[PDB]
This record gives sequence, structure tokens and C-alpha cells, in this order.
Amino acid sequence: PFEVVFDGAKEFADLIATASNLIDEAAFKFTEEGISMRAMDPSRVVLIDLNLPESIFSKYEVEEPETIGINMDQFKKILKRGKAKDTLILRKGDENFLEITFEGTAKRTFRLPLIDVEELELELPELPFTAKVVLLGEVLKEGIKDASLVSDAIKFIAKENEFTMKAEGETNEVEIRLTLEDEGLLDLEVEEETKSAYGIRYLSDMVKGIGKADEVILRFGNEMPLQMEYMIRDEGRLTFLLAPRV
Amino acid sequence: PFEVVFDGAKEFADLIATASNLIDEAAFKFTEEGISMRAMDPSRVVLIDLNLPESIFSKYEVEEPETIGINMDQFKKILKRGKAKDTLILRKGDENFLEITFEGTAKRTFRLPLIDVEELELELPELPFTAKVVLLGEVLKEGIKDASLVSDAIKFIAKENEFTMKAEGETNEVEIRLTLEDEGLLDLEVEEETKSAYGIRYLSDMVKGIGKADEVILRFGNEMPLQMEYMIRDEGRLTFLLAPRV
Amino acid sequence: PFEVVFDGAKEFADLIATASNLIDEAAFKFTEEGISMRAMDPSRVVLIDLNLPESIFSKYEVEEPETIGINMDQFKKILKRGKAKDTLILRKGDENFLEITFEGTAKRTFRLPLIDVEELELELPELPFTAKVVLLGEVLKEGIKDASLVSDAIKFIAKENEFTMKAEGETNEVEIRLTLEDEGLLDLEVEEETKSAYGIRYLSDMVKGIGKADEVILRFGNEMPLQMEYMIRDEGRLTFLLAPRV
Repeated sequence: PFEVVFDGAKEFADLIATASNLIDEAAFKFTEEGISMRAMDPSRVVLIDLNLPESIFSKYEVEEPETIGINMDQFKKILKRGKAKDTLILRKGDENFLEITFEGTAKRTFRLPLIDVEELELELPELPFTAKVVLLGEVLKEGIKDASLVSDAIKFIAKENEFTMKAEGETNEVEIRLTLEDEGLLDLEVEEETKSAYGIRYLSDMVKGIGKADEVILRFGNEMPLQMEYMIRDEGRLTFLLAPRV
Repeated sequence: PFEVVFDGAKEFADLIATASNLIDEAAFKFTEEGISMRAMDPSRVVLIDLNLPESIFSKYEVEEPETIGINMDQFKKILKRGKAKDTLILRKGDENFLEITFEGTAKRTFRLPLIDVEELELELPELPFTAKVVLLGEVLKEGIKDASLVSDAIKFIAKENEFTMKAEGETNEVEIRLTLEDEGLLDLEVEEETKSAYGIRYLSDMVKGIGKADEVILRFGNEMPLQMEYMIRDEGRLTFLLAPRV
Repeated sequence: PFEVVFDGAKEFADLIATASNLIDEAAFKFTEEGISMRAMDPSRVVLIDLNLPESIFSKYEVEEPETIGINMDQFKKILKRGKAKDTLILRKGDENFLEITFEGTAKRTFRLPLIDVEELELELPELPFTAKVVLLGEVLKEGIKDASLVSDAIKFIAKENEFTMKAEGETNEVEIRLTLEDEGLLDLEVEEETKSAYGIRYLSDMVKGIGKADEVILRFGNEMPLQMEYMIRDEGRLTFLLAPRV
């Protein structure tokens, strides 16, 4: 059994909504440390890694370490009942359901049946990325949306002093550019001129959970996967690994 | 002829919108006291009783007592043209149309044809309810929406010290609970342990017109109709009687 | 080549969105004075005349006078990427594309291909209007929407001391009236009692670009076109000429 409590139910709902666009079923592992979940999208192109440490919860009691399998759409639909100011309680007793309770002026408790999800057969290659870019959330969210207007593919180019996202359709073309003079670009570390391209329909989902003022970390390499990392409630970490399009 | 004037056209529009989800055609009776309307939904499961006393109108002149029949959808579509700060004037001369005028920076006058509506052949049984619950509007609106996620039916249970709404679908389940310790519960009077169940699709419409901070009165009995009462502009009263599902 | 810069990208987007509801392809002529565009809708019922003087731009450099042909839907889709606080830059080099750049925390540059648009074979008759009405934007926007509820046609009537818009459907009817006592009516000049009627589906698009507090000028005549003029950023001028319905 466990009980974990999170203040601000909507914010937790938004996090599961983000992940649920990419992931249909996920194993969430509860330990004394926090909650972890690792899962691939249906095309097996994006890996999601979510870490929610104890410190982001108001009360956190994991009496025994336990992994539960969750339908993400169903989980999202329930969480969406939560208000911005609801307190959210997730509690598991021995039965195969998760109790999900919202506390405000009343106590409203849902029962979500759990499912059997087989955990990832992980064979991640070494990822010797050659470029790291830290940019403001707003730039990345804007840029992806700009590129989706234009193409189904977006190219990322990192050079010593500039980060460029470029996309080209039949008719239209966009280029989003960033040098260290721009407010949007917080850090750029480039070992070597680095270029790779990615499917935008994945990127469009990945960036939905980003706040405008978030620092977002990108790590990538030449025709290599993109690693995209950002924080949830400062200490929670949401990490995507996205296969390249080439 | 009559002329009644209501300050804040949108608020009047919202009231007719609420009722129009359940009622297609209604007889509104204008007297010196105020306006009354009583009507059943098309399934003959919900009775609506609306009372709008003189005191909620800025100017109120009913020269002769008169009942008019109104298509509610049409009435709603026109009222929806009104702005939050429009003044609304309803005036009837001898012709079979209602003049509906919005006054702001201009005077905009609609003509709504009236129709012949046969008034209710009322045979209401005695309703010896055994439970009264007064709760905050927000709890009832939340709870119904929670239950609609889960089921087409909702069960209400009232005991001496707790009010519970419960719903169960194929897969999901919710329970909304209230004791006198909760802010949501303002009054509970229970003669006898009381249980009844109701169609949620009716309840979902009934609660649309409720403000978050409204006191809502429920009266019900074992496998008996639910009476749901709340106020409009403090002195206007909107009362539903809803047949049980059993 | 030219470069013109406009502070507040959304506001420019809203202007092109307004025009794009009526106009599919337009020739924009850039001179030292400002930008002008004149075009007819596909039914050849509405003429649009837009004038954007230098003074509404933050920086304005037109090195050579040049006319470019623009697909308005495409232009609108790109401009819609702009934020309220983006700076917008339109720049043309010798190639047949317009560069459209949004500058905020990053610099985002789109390429829009240009097209060949044959310029208007203008034979405008003399328009001896007999009525001028200056009214508040809010009244005109409300009134058109009121009339569209009711009919596909709206009649405008101007007399010495009153302006009336009237519409009549099968069942419903509206009348929007204005005398100089109303706040909505800023100026009325009538040579002669003046009546004309117009298609509302045109008027509904024409009024979308009007702010609530705008002074809007109407000039019309008996069974004559309506001239509707209002300002953009105080000095830019948007003028429609709309053929009568009779």
C-alpha cells in the first residue's frame, strides 16, 4: 500500500495529459524515493522517462515498493476532474485499483482499475551527443508550432555560436534562430557542428508540457536521437529520447 | 400589456438557457406579484417551477395578468444577444409577440412570435421526503460531472451524519462524500436513512444554472423524486422535481 | 527591396485575418508614403481599400516602390504565429518571396512565395451619397449580429434625427435604433431620407475588424452602395464599398 499527496490537482492532470498524448499504458513504480515511469510511444520512436521525487509531494508514504500498470487515457480523464486548488491523493491498498481522491470543499474519490503492463526490455545504445542547448520554453514551443505550419520535419543545427531550427515544405519555409545575444538561449555547448532532423508531430506533443519560462535542455548529435529534458515543479524531471528522421 | 425590466441581460439569458436544455415550450404567467412558469421536460421525468418575483426587476408593470407561450430555444437565441451590462426590457402589447429590447449605447428591439402552449394538467402526489440536504453549489456541480464520467446513474444516500453521491460504471466508480465537517455541507436533516437513484443526464442540465457559492436545497426520499431548489438573484426561485431511476 | 517593421504582430495578423475573410489574393503596393491595397471579394460585391501609412510602422524603408501579390489565407496563417508583443518585420529582397520575421526572445523568419495578381480594372461610378452616419463600433458590430440571427438582409434607414437598421425573417424581426441622444451615435448628416438594403454575410465580415470604441463612418444613398470606413492604429484606414441588395 501507499499514499501520496500532491497539492494542486490540475497541475498533476496536465502532466499526465502531456504524457498520455504519446503513451497509452505505463508502469509507474512507487518507491521511498519517488515515482518513476519509463515507456515508449506506440511507434517506438519516443522514450519517456518521468521522475517525481518525494519532495514534490505534500505527504509521501510508500510502505512497500510497488509497480502499477495504468491506462493513461483513463488516468487522464479522471485527473481532469481535479481543480487548480484541489488536493490530490493517490492511494493503493492491496486490491488492483488506484484510489484517486480530490479534496476541496468535499472529498471525491475515484476507483481506477489497474492493468498488467510488461516493463521495458531496455537496450539503450551509448549516446555520445555533441551538442547541448539550453533554451527558454517559449522559443521551443513557438518554433515547433512554426515548423508544423510548414512541414512534417524539422532540422536542428548547432554551431559554436548559434542554434537553428529549420523546416521546409512544398511552398513555405521557416527558420528559428538563436545566438547567445538572444534572451531565448541560456546555454550552448557544441563539440562539433551538429545536425539532425526529427518528426514534428512528436515534437508538438513533447512541448505541450513546457511552461514559457522553463529552462529546456536539448542534447543531440549528428543523425542521432534528441534528448529533451525539463522540470516539473522544479525537482520532478521529464525526459524524452526521440529517434532521428533520416 | 406589461413591461418588465431586468438589469443585466446576460444573467437572464443564462437562466432561460438552463431551462431551455430541459424545456422546449413554456407558459409564462405574468401577474402583479412576479412571473411564474411551470413545465415538464419531453420525457416527462423533470418538472420545472420558476418564480421570478417583482423584486428582482428594476421596473415592473403588469397592467393586466397574462400568460404567454414561448418557444424556449428561440427565446434563448435572442436573449443570448444581450451583454452582461445590457438592460433587458420585456414588453407585451396586445399583438401576439413579445418585444425583447436590449438597452446599452443603442436600443435593440426584437419581436418574438408567441405560441399556444396548453398549461399543465397537474396531479402531483404527496411528497413525504425524509431527507433534506443543503450543500454548496460547487460540490453538486462537481459531483454530477464526476458521476457522468463514470455512469448514466447516480445514487444519493443520506444518513444522520453524512450525504453520499455514488456512481458505478462497467469499469470506473466514484463516491462524493460530505459530513458536517466539510465546507460543502451547510445543513443535513434526515428522518430516516434515505436512498434513491437518478438519471445523470437530467442532473447535468439541472446543475448548469447553479453558481459555485449558491446554497442548493435537496429534498428526497427512498425511491422517491428528488426536489432541487436554488435561488436566482437571491429572491427568484428555480425548483426541479426529478423522478427516480429504479 | 524594402523593410517595414510593425510593433505588435497580433494586431497586424488580425487586420489581414479580417480582410482575408473577403479577399483571397491581393496586390499590396509599397511606396515611400505607406502600403496600399485595393481588391474585390470573389462575388464582386465588396471592394476593399486599405491604407497603411508610414506613421503606423516603427521603421519604414521602401528603397524602391514595388507591388507584390499575396495569397491572403497563407499570409494570414503565418501572421497568426505572431504574439501580441512580437515585433513584425516584412522584408523583400529581389527574389519572389516576402520574408516575414517575428522578433521576441528569438528571431523567427518565414518565407512566403509571392504570386502574380492582376490589378483592378477600376471603373467606379460617382457615388453621391445622401447620408453620413458616424457610430460607435460596438453598435454596428452588435446590430449586424442581431440582424444575422433574424435574416440574410438588413435595411439601413437614415432620417434627419435617427439612424435605423432593420431586418426581418420568416418568423423573427429586429430593429436597432439610434438618435443623437444615444451614446452609440456620434454624428448624423442626412440630406434626404435615405434607405438601402445590404447582404448581412458581407456586413458580418466587414465588422470583425472593428474595435468596440472605434468611430465608424457609414456613407450611403437610396438603393446605393454603402461606404464603411474605420481606422487602424488611428492613421491606417480600412474602407469597404458594398453593393446594395435590391
